[PDB]
Amino acid sequence: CSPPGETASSEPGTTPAIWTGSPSP
Amino acid sequence: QPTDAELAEMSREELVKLGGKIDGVETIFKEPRWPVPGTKAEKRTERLVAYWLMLGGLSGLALLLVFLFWPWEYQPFGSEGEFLYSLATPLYGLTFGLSILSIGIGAVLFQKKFIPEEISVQDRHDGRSPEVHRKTVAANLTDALEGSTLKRRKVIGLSLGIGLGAFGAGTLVAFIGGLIKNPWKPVVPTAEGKKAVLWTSGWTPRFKGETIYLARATGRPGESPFVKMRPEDIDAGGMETVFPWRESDGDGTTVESEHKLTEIAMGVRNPVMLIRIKPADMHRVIKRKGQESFNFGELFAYTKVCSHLGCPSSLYEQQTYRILCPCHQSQFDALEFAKPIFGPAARALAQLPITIDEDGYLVANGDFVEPVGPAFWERK
Amino acid sequence: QPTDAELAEMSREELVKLGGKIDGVETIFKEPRWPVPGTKAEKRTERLVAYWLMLGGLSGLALLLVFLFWPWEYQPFGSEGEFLYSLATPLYGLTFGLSILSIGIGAVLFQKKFIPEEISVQDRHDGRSPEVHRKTVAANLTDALEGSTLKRRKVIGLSLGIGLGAFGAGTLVAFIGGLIKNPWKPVVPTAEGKKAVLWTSGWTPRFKGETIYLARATGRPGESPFVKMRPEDIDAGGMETVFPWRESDGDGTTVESEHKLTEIAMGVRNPVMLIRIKPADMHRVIKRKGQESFNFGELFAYTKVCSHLGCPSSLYEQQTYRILCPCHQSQFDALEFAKPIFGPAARALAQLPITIDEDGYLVANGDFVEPVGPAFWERK
Amino acid sequence: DFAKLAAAQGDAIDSRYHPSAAVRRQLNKVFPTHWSFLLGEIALYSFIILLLTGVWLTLFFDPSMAHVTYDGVYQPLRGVQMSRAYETALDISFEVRGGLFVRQVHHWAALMFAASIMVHLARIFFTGAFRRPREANWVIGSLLLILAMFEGFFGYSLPDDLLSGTGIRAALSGITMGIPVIGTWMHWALFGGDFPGEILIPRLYALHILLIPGIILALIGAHLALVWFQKHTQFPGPGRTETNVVGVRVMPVFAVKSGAFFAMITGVLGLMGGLLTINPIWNLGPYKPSQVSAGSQPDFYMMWTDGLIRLWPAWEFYPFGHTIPQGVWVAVGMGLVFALLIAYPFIEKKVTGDDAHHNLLQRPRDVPVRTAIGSMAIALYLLLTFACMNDIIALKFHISLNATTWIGRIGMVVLPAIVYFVAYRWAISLQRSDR
Amino acid sequence: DFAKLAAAQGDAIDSRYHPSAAVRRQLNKVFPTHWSFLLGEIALYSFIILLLTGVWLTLFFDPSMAHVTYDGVYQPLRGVQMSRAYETALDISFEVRGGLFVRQVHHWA
Amino acid sequence: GTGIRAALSGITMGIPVIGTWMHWALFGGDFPGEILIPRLYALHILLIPGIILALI
Ligand SMILES: CCCCCCCCCCC(=O)OC[C@H]1O[C@H](O[C@@H]2[C@H](O)[C@@H](O)[C@H](O)[C@@H](O[C@H]3O[C@H](CO[C@H]4O[C@H](CO[C@H]5O[C@H](CO)[C@@H](O)[C@H](O)[C@@H]5O[C@H]5O[C@H](CO)[C@@H](O)[C@H](O)[C@@H]5O)[C@@H](O)[C@H](O)[C@@H]4O)[C@@H](O)[C@H](O)[C@@H]3O)[C@@H]2OP(=O)(O)OC[C@@H](COC(=O)CCCCCCCC[C@H](C)CC)OC(=O)CCCCCCCCCC)[C@@H](O)[C@@H](O)[C@@H]1O
Ligand SMILES: CCCCCCCCCCC(=O)OC[C@H]1O[C@H](O[C@@H]2[C@H](O)[C@@H](O)[C@H](O)[C@@H](O[C@H]3O[C@H](CO[C@H]4O[C@H](CO[C@H]5O[C@H](CO)[C@@H](O)[C@H](O)[C@@H]5O[C@H]5O[C@H](CO)[C@@H](O)[C@H](O)[C@@H]5O)[C@@H](O)[C@H](O)[C@@H]4O)[C@@H](O)[C@H](O)[C@@H]3O)[C@@H]2OP(=O)(O)OC[C@@H](COC(=O)CCCCCCCC[C@H](C)CC)OC(=O)CCCCCCCCCC)[C@@H](O)[C@@H](O)[C@@H]1O
Ligand SMILES: CC(C)=CCC/C(C)=C/CC/C(C)=C/CC/C(C)=C/CC/C(C)=C/CC/C(C)=C/CC/C(C)=C/CC/C(C)=C/CC/C(C)=C\CC1=C(C)C(=O)c2ccccc2C1=O
Ligand SMILES: CC(C)=CCC/C(C)=C\CC/C(C)=C/CC/C(C)=C/CC/C(C)=C\CC/C(C)=C/CC/C(C)=C/CC/C(C)=C/CC/C(C)=C/CC1=C(C)C(=O)c2ccccc2C1=O
Ligand SMILES: CCCCCCCCCCCCCCCC(=O)O[C@H](COC(=O)CCCCCCC[C@@H](C)CCCCCCCCC)COP(=O)(O)O[C@H]1[C@H](O)[C@H](O)[C@@H](O)[C@@H](O)[C@@H]1O
Ligand code: HEM
Ligand code: HEM
Ligand code: HEM
Ligand SMILES: CCCCCCCCCCCCCC(=O)O[C@H](COC(=O)CCCCCCCCCCC)COP(=O)(O)O
Ligand SMILES: Cc1c(OCC(F)(F)F)ccnc1CSc1nc2ccccc2[nH]1
Ligand code: FES
Ligand code: FES
Repeated sequence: CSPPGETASSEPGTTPAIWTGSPSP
Repeated sequence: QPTDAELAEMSREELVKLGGKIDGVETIFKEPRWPVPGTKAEKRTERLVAYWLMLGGLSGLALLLVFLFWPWEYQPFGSEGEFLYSLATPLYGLTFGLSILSIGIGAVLFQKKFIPEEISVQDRHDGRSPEVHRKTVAANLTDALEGSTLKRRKVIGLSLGIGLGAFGAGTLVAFIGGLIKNPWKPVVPTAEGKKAVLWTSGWTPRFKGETIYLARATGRPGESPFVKMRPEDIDAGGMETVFPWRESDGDGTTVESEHKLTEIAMGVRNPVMLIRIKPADMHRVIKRKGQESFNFGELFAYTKVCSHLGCPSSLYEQQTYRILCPCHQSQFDALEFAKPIFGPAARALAQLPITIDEDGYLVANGDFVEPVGPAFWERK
Repeated sequence: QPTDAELAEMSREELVKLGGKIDGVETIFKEPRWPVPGTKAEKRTERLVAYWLMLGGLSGLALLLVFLFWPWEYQPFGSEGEFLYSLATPLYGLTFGLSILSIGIGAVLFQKKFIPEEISVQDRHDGRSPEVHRKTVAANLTDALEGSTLKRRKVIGLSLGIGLGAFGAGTLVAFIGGLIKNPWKPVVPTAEGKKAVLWTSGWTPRFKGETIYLARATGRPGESPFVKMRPEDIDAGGMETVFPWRESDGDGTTVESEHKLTEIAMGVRNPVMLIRIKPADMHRVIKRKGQESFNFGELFAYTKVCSHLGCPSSLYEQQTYRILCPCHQSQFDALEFAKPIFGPAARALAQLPITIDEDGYLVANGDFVEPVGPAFWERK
Repeated sequence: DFAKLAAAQGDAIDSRYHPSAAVRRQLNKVFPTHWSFLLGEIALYSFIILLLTGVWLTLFFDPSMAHVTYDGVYQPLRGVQMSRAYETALDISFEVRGGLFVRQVHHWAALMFAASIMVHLARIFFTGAFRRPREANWVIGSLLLILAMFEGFFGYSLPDDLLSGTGIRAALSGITMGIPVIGTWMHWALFGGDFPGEILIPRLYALHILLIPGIILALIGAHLALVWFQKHTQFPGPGRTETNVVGVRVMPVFAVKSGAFFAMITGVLGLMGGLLTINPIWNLGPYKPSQVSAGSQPDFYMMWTDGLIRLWPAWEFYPFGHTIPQGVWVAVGMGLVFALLIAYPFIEKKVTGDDAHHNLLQRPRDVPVRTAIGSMAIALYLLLTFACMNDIIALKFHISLNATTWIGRIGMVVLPAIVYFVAYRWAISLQRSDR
Repeated sequence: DFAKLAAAQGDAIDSRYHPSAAVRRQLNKVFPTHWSFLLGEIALYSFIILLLTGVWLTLFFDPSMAHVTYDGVYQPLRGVQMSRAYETALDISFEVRGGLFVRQVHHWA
Repeated sequence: GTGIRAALSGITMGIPVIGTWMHWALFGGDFPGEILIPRLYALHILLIPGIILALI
């Protein structure tokens, strides 16, 4: 069988935003 | 059967036959090896057997000599004593195995050239007992059961079975009750409460907004400080191995930091393979439903752990953009979200979202959207 | 010896008797426990056995239940669950022990109240075996050696004995040679070359003029377990254990620093007792030859290792000035250079020369002038 | 006089224990002298060598997984962080005199031990020695093969080198953690947590040196006792009947012959243990979860499972939000193989319909159905053994990188069928060759 | 039912091994009933219990002298440097259900 | 550990002539060493119980 949670996508990907970092301690 | 008077006058030859007859053994043919004592062939054969036995003692004495007086200490490659050291173990086995092999050879030769050849027939009393032992042993066991009156006392019989069963069930449970651990007992502190070990890895955030760096290994992972990298560190078609490293993990200078770095390398789901594909190949790239915006430019981050049985797939063909697992030879097409194309692997390698921070260092944009490593029953 | 037809017509009692006669066993007494049927005593005894078996079953079920549901995890001191945790293991033994013990009690009662009482006599037939067996077994062994022609072929017999002896000696030496180690191989770097382990300790200088501080154990793991000490830190009548520490050893923050401090702590000849004699008792001090200047005023340093068998003799009585070893009750007179005055100890404890540096920290003024610890054949 | 001393000692023994009747029966026992009957002797004799060498190795081995820094004489691994299991294994090979010789003899003895069991099993299978009344001995032996199967695997993983550690992750951990419903409960149970953990090697060390050998020794004792009292079978021939044993007595022929054969097995094992290097662990370094080597050398006493892993297609099931990975097929496959092997005589007697007493060995050509099946089983085992060296096989024809496994997939049903037909036809031809 | 199965199994055992004369000899052997004769069984039974509890202990014990830092649940020894042998011995008595009972039974045995 | 240090080490090393060679062969060097516990573990779980079982 094929894994249900594994399928290809055709929607283009966007550039991820820069990481800021929230310090908890 | 014969009285003591007969046994006094019986010779050894008849005594052997009498003893064998009681045991059911009938030696139908016994002949000495040399019918005419004094021939040269018999003397020659005797010397051959002695030579094999003497060679065992000569080799056995050599084993004692080489064990004591011979350079045995390990010598590095490219040294004066390296050649003599390489012959230490071979001489230990050459002077030991050949010493006892020759002794065994000299004994086989002795038995088939000096021990008289014989062929004896022994009557085998297989099958059932001769109906006299069967009846007596059956009566003996039946008398014990019937005499004890245990059959007709149900209150004792049922109590004995329940009492022995209850004690056995409790003892067996208590014997293996300490080797039973719940695999899904929340023990890993994560950003959202505590989760099970399998649901987490080194990339799982411990608090909201935690920064995890795609750190390279200066030397052996877990024994050398981890160093951050930038996108301008991997050439086109290159491959790099990254580990989840936090700023508070240190660089291994202190004892506490060294333990933290060792745990990072000890992680079974920690290694992640970072690959950069050439700009002339982004057109033939297929995304995954949920990981469309996980890559940063032409940089992709897939877990190094194979999805079949957990081997970290180290091999990577830059020409074909294929990831090869060295254990069972599975290829994952890095262009098509690291999906498997051949071999026993059936699930695509998990993709780690990546991005950059304000300083330009490569960081993980979040946690894996699926469990990493080999599949299990309670997966997905 | 009955026939097949006769055995089929025999009752169980006769078959048991026949089997016993064949085995040489005669049951001279055999009677049922309850010849009179329908008695209240028999039913009462039947319930008594069942009651003990029922108790065993109830306790076995209890063992199953307490092992699964009683709180078994350790609870800290002063916690609410400490009392219940302290009864976890006691409940395991009470339920398990009572279960099988009750079953054993019921089984004994069943044998003594329901299994018929019997007295059986068995003929021993011990001693010398029948002459028919002795002659036949002796002939069989004799015929093998007298017919193998091994006795009259002396070159073969000598070769086999020498070969087996040489091989046995060779394989014995090779099997045990790996365990053998030379006690006196110089492996310890000292100020005057490599020395054997037993001649050295942590106080042996590794180079001329090396400063070794009398460091005190702070009792905390890591983060400076050993720190420097001053003469004013110890009062009159006090005793403190000191260890050989160097500047290069570090504070244990670094991984290499921890290993160096671990070696100091586990050094078997390292610990030293520092005592401060009361100034009013300084006139009673008797000096040992070659050790008259080993004390810095009223501060004396003696090895903590007992000279008898190596136990730490650290029971220092301040008033009697006696050092007592807790292992075998050896007593040393601290005023008379730790000379033994009671117990199996015959040699005095070694004295460490001490002084202070420019900063006022107590340091060793050299090495021990005698080996430290238990004596051996090669000593003095 | 030596005879006077021997008579006095024999007199003293007889007066106290009276063993003359029992000893004479033991000395007069008759054993057949066929060459194929020494197959079980080699396996028994190899086990003794394993016992003696295993005791020696226990005096220098630390089974701890605690991380330590190497400080031995091996320069390439100086300063490398490893476990106590790997360092002491290095300590045996380098800083202990004769340790490398004993370590390699022990490994070579294991290979001869495992190889002899399979060869001896073939003799029992082909000659029909598993029939009544020797059906229970087949079951006891089959358990010995399974126990010796895992015993070698556990010992090979004791040094905790890079190659051995990788096998634990894939086989011991990867397959177990994917078994339906209880697979992760069996993993948290044996490993005491997640891979690698901290009780893996110590638990295997206790199992490998003490528990499994104890069960094997007990089963071997019951195995040898059964053969001694069941009066080992013989091949048909002149004077050979179903109610007699034709051969030689224990004294002085069989005792000398068996004793001298013991020396040759020890002599052969000593030669290979010294001259032939086996399992060089220093070339690979300690096991690291992030590092896996490409060029390896797995044992032939536990590779057929690896070959089945590669050849089997990536067939998985996902029933109702769950997962049944490809490793379940291999784990299930071993269950049927072990079950069929153990209960062969019961199935064999059910289809052939014969449940009679048998003491004369059956000719392999007489039964072409069983012979061909055994040849088919042997052939199927060999391809599965040779299916995991595909890395070297691939660079021989260069027609395709992935077609090597397709040879195995297609050729695991055709070649066994071909071997079955050739063996079946050969048996009939040999039957009528002299008839 | 239960009587036929015993007879069938008895014949099956006797047909393959013929242990009838030998077993009957062991069943008929006579032992004196004196109380002091049972003193050798106490040592034998203690050894068997030692084997059973000893096998259980080997599944959790790491006999290493390598120094480590305690990270178990026993607070009064948290952080104290110790060998792996002492590490797992505390783990048996604190982290394994029934380990304290088994360890105590073994040493009493 | 105190019992080992006295009984197994000091008495063994105090034996005349070969007393220190026996201590080195059993501890692998000086007390406490690094191989005593594993060797004692093997002797206690396999060898001595194995000899006892055979003798029993
Ligand atoms: C008879 C056999 C034939 C087959 C048919 C019968 C069985 C079919 C019937 C069912 C059955 O199979 O039961 C047996 C099993 O039972 C127990 O499994 C159950 C359940 O099935 C598992 O799937 C489940 O996974 C277990 O939860 C654990 O994960 C949970 C999370 O997971 C969910 O999420 C996963 C992944 O995603 C998330 O991943 C991470 C999770 O945080 C995070 O990263 C993140 O949150 C992420 O989420 C994202 O989500 C969205 C994205 O879009 C967004 O929101 C966000 O972006 C976010 O990021 C998926 O992958 C999973 O699939 C799942 O969906 C946690 O929540 C939990 O805390 C825990 O960790 C759970 O365990 P529980 O609840 O602890 O216990 C309950 C109870 C079992 O009930 C029963 O019915 C038992 C009776 C029937 C079975 C037979 C026994 C009885 C028969 C007799 C005894 C025989 C005489 O326990 C028990 O008594 C088990 C005792 C042992 C068995 C004895 C057998 C007898 C022994 C002798 C043989 C475990 O014990 C298993 O080992 C065991 O096999
Ligand atoms: C038959 C039995 C009946 C009894 C009668 C027969 C035996 C009576 C006959 C003799 C005998 O007993 O032999 C057997 C023994 O032999 C070997 O012992 C000998 C010797 O005896 C030991 O005393 C000696 O200590 C060993 O040297 C080691 O320390 C030396 C230093 O020490 C001296 O200083 C010590 C303390 O002071 C210094 O401390 C530190 C030292 O640096 C520093 O802090 C500092 O320098 C300090 O000095 C200060 O000094 C001044 C102060 O005023 C100033 O200058 C400064 O201020 C400065 O600070 C004292 O405490 C000591 O006493 C000593 O004086 C180092 O120099 C070395 O390097 C090394 O480390 C030495 O060993 P070697 O030389 O290595 O080997 C040689 C050879 C043995 O010769 C033989 O005759 C063997 C044959 C006869 C024996 C029987 C065997 C043959 C029979 C057949 C085999 C049977 C079939 O070896 C071997 O073949 C031994 C093989 C094993 C035995 C097999 C038996 C058979 C096996 C089966 C049973 C060792 O093996 C022992 O284990 C073994 O027992
Ligand atoms: C350097 C170093 C540290 C290396 C490692 C250390 C190490 C491993 C060392 C190895 C040391 C070893 C193993 C030493 C071996 C030395 C040795 C065997 C020397 C013998 C040389 C010699 C003088 C030979 C002949 C003299 C002689 C009479 C002695 C041999 C004594 C023996 C072994 C007799 C066995 C008698 C006997 C009844 C056994 C048969 C096998 C058994 C147990 C029964 C099972 C069995 C049955 C039940 C059958 O029915 C049967 C039917 C047909 C064929 C076979 C069998 C069969 O084997
Ligand atoms: C006709 C008639 C009624 C007549 C009367 C009968 C009569 C008179 C008597 C005469 C005899 C007859 C004919 C009567 C019938 C007899 C009868 C009932 C037959 C049955 C007897 C029999 C077959 C023997 C019993 C033997 C026995 C004790 C049972 C053993 C049970 C079995 C089958 C065990 C095998 C299971 C097993 C060991 C599998 C584990 C594998 C798994 C799942 C582990 C996973 C796994 C792991 C964990 C790894 O470590 C690993 C490492 C490397 C690679 C892979 C793996 C891997 O897959
Ligand atoms: C009324 C409920 C029980 C029914 C009564 C009958 C009992 C049946 C026998 C089971 C007895 C074992 C009881 C063990 C105690 C218990 O209740 O465990 C609970 C575990 O969850 C459960 O209820 C699951 C129930 C049992 C499932 C067993 C799992 C399946 C099999 C396959 C496991 C393999 C074992 C080997 C045999 C297979 C061979 C195959 C050929 C809590 O787990 P946890 O607390 O997380 O772990 C702790 C540690 O931390 C701590 O060190 C210490 O080890 C313990 O405290 C441990 O519990
Ligand atoms: C630990 C592995 C084994 C050892 C050490 C072992 C040892 C022996 C030995 C020494 C014999 C004496 C006769 C001979 O060697 O041919 C024997 C006979 C026998 N073995 Fe094995 N064996 C092992 C495994 C097996 C296996 C795997 C089987 C079958 C599955 C088996 C079944 C038998 C049978 C049936 C006999 C006697 C059959 C006959 O009387 O002809 N054994 N075994
Ligand atoms: C009975 C069948 C046995 C087999 C098939 C077997 C097989 C093996 C194998 C293949 C290894 C790895 C060898 C290597 O390091 O290269 C090994 C290691 C080991 N074996 Fe055995 N063995 C067996 C019995 C025993 C027994 C009874 C002991 C008891 C002491 C033992 C002690 C050891 C030890 C201590 C090691 C690890 C040390 C080392 O690797 O050098 N073995 N065994
Ligand atoms: C592992 C420890 C021991 C066990 C398990 C053991 C077991 C037994 C048992 C069960 C018996 C038969 C019952 C009895 O008479 O008490 C027995 C008898 C005997 N035991 Fe022990 N025993 C051990 C130690 C010893 C010791 C220390 C000695 C003497 C030093 C000894 C000498 C004997 C003797 C001479 C008999 C003869 C029995 C008799 O004639 O009554 N055993 N042993
Ligand atoms: C784990 C189970 C292993 C096998 C255990 C078997 C236990 C059941 C034994 C049944 C015996 C049948 C007795 C009988 O009357 O049937 C008899 C079977 O024939 C025999 O004589 C069998 C002799 C061999 C028995 C050896 C058994 C030893 C067991 C010792 C138990 C302490 C029938 O004889 P009958 O017609 O009544 O005169
Ligand atoms: C004599 C001896 C022994 O002999 C070794 C020989 F071979 F050299 F002779 C081996 C083992 N133990 C002993 C004695 S017991 C013992 N327990 C103690 C506990 C605390 C302090 C001291 C102790 N002393
Ligand atoms: S482990 Fe990756 S293919 Fe099997
Ligand atoms: S150890 Fe100090 S008195 Fe024996």
